[PDB]
Amino acid sequence: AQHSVILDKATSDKLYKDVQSYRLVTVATLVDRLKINGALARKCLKDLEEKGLIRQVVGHSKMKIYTRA
Amino acid sequence: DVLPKEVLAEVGSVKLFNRWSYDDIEIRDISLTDYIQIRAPVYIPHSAGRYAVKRFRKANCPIIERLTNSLMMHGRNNGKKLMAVRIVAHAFEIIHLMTDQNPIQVAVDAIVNCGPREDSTRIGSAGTVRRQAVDVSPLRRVNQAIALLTTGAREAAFRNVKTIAECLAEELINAAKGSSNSYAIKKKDELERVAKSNR
Amino acid sequence: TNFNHILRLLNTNVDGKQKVVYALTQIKGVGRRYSNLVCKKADVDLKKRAGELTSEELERLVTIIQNPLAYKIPTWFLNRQRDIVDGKDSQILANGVDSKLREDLERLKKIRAHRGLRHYWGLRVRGQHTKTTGRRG
Amino acid sequence: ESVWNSRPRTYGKGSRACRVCTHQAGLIRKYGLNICRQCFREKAADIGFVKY
Amino acid sequence: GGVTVRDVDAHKFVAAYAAFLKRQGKLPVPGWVDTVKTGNAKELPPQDIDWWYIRAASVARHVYLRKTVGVGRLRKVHGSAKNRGTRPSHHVDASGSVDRKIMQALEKIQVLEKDEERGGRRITQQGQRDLDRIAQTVAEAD
Amino acid sequence: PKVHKIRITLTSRKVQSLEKVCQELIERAKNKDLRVKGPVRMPTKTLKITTRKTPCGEGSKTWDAYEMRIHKRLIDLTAPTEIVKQIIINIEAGVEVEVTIAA
Amino acid sequence: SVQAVQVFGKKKNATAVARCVQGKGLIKVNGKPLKLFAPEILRAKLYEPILILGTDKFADVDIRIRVAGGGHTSQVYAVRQAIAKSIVAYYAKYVDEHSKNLLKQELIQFDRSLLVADPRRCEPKKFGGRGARARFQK
RNA sequence: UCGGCUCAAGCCGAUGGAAGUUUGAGGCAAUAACAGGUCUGUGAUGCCCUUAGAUGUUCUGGGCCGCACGCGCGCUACACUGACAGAGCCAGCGAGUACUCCCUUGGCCGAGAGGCCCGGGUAAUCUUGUUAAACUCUGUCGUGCUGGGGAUAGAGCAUUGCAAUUAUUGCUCUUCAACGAGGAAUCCCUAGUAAGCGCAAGUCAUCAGCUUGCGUUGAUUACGUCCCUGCCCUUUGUACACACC
Ligand SMILES: [Mg+2]
Ligand SMILES: [Mg+2]
Ligand SMILES: [Mg+2]
Ligand SMILES: [Mg+2]
Ligand SMILES: [Mg+2]
Ligand SMILES: [Mg+2]
Ligand SMILES: [Zn+2]
Repeated sequence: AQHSVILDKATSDKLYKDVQSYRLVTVATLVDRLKINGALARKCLKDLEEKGLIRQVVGHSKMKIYTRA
Repeated sequence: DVLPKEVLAEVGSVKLFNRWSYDDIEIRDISLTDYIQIRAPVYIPHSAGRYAVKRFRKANCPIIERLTNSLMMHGRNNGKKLMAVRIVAHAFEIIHLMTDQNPIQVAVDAIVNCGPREDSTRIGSAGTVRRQAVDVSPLRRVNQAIALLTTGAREAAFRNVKTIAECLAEELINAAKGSSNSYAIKKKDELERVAKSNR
Repeated sequence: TNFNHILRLLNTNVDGKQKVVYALTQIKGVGRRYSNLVCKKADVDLKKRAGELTSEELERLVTIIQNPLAYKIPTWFLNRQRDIVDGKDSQILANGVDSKLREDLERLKKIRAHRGLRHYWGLRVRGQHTKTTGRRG
Repeated sequence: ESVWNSRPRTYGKGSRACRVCTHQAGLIRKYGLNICRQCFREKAADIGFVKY
Repeated sequence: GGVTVRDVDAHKFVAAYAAFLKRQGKLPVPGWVDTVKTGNAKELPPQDIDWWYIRAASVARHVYLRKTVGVGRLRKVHGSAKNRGTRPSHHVDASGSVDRKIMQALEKIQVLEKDEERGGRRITQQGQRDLDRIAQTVAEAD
Repeated sequence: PKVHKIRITLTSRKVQSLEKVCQELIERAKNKDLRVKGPVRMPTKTLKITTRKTPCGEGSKTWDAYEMRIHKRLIDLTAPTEIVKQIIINIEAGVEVEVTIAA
Repeated sequence: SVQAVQVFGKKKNATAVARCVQGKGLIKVNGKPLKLFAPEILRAKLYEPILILGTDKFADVDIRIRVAGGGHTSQVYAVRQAIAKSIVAYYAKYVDEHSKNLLKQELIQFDRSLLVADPRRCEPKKFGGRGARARFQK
């Protein structure tokens, strides 16, 4: 039930080789299959948005959704 | 100047919803038309209509607001159309990405396939039931189909880490085909089966 | 990797997966407001969990906890006055609130006041209705 | 000896009463009537109270 | 063309003027920050550090839109509901000292002046010129 | 003969008498070559009172609401002080009049 | 002289008075521009009387409106009702009706409510809205 | 005015019109009655009783709130369709100054509750634009009975009243229970309606979880029938008339 608040290399490696194939990436998806905390998931959205691999479709203060580029 | 640059792209063309068009409507069956109203497009579902004065005024009415109205239930969600319209629009945006087809293209097939065709009627028998297994009218079929989708989304999202934004979205794509793993189908097959037994 | 998902401050265990400001709230005798003040006045970033801090700053928080008034905080914000006939301010902690709660009962019992007698019998001390309240004995 | 009514009565109930017949329970003082509701109803019409 | 206060969104504008006032960085503080409740109905202090600066700036925005306003009006403008427990909620006003001193300090910055002829505080000639200059700084920034 | 800009205030419970009072006053005043200002229409003042209809409390609980309406109908004139004395004569019952010099 | 027309719109408790003056194509609402004075998602419910008609027909019209009373959706319904009457009154009074008739027919076939108001108010009762108190044993 | 029925009585829809469902909702509302309620509203009232050791009046103190338990009318809740933090910002009906201060602007002091100083209003003029709540945008928290939930109790600071203990109430810190949509049973309701949310008035020196009204946002399904629980007219049966208890 409890998730991980820190991201290690064991979780880092799945991202940079898997996010190229997801159709949607959301906080629910990360807490679902990455087995990570929601706050860490939201951070994972924001650090990865600026590196230039995903594009914004709709933005809001409660939930945000991202897709492929 | 007086119009936003986003809407200036579509204003030149025929009037439609900004994100998605209303053209290329399904050709799948009959007997459900004349009760789903699409001849008059509407930009946003919200509207203060006069459809609750006579019997069949709801037959000539845009579908999207009816879904918004059925989406808000269970005490707490009374009067929040500002919240409902955004949630429904986001649900159409979410379902648009998993399938290149129009969100209304998927939604119409979703409603037309999850409607029960038979139901059991209650006839008194002094403690027993003379269930006659009557058929269901198309208007009641669509009216109950909307209810099943909305209560399915509310039940699924209740006490779950998922949010209703994509929780509502997933049923429309699930119900688009004969997946048989949705709540609406769970109620639908039980109703025809009990009618089949009680014929 | 020094992220130890367990901490031990003042005879109690706290978690490290959750935030620093609410980490201190786990120990008895402190609420959200006091934790907010001490975490802001200790110059600690709120965006990290309680496990991501280092050793040296950990003690100066509990030093503030034991001696509140020496770091320019108001007197009304504390949780103790009039220890005896002449009293001073204090900020009591987890084991302190538990220890301090009992003795006030038999002291006022010794003076034998009505409120203490109500305490002694176990019946409700504050005057309150009873036709639909406390139906457990 | 003349302290038999030393209690002051300028404070809530007891310092006011109905005009027609002395009474102190449920007296309306709004809009300066100071009359009981029971005494009020028979003499309402003449004062000018009506329905619409 | 020329732009004014009405030509910009209020929410993004207030953030821009808070960033602009960062660069001057001179408004007296009596140390009340991080200790005040900011309102009886409220329960937690604001997380963001420059809440005192966005609030002082917001007070100047509403005084810019009203002709005469006092501490009582700002007292009840920023109030909200309070969870009294098992009782139904009501409407109560925010703290008085924070809102009074946050705009008392705003006098000496040459933003608004007294209105002793009839009461309250009004906006001054050169005070409006700052928000007017920032109107063009933000309008064509788009 | 110094003009004082008179103003007279009216109050009553019934409504029909006041209208004809102003109707006769305006004609009584125009013919003397006096500058007259119109009969402005002041808001009506509605008052409500709620009390229990029953006197004992037995049976079902039902209430009734009495109500009352008031009209003001202000009028003003520009004239000296002595002239209005003979212009405000012949008033009937019910209507009360209050005079203000407004000097 | 100067070309101008006055209109007003009403709702349950929202009054929106409008002044239409011959101008150059400027639209401002309650002082604020059209970008601001609305809830974010309902801002669309402001542009339909313009987009359905065309911006080219707003060449020399200026409108100033003051609205008060009611709620947010009452105010937006008042302004959307007032715009249609302002434009049709200005065209009817000051220019040939060849435009006016097509504007009126096309607009009312899209939505009839632009020219008529919807009457809805509350009814007082002695127990609340329409429901009574709970009964003991029926 | 017109269409589709009928000789007639009458019903449904459209155009002008906001409307034609009697436009919507109210006030008043038949004969004969109940061993219904009130002598504790009345200087309305028969008879009986105590009337100076008074059941009259009045002063002090306490009680009507006292608690192993069953029942009713209500309020906050069981969370992500959520909580928290900043910003954006929309009503109506009403009330206010005496032989003593009644609603209260502005200024200063004050964490907060509060305190001090000028001033307006016997009131479409001032309070009051009552810029209320809901709601909207931007962030934090992340399903854990946890930052949902606030019962219980300690310490400190204030206003009201002659008097606050069994605290009248308010404010600050801390204590952090039960409660995962609730059994057999059961109530209300047809469009600005249900529900969600607040405001004004009453009782009031102070206290609303109460009532009477006012406003914001505003829904799913039906436009039927007499099946249960009841009502109306006629025919019919009776050994019932205090009338199927
Ligand atoms: Mg009512
Ligand atoms: Mg009758
Ligand atoms: Mg006696
Ligand atoms: Mg807890
Ligand atoms: Mg009250
Ligand atoms: Mg027989
Ligand atoms: Zn009386």
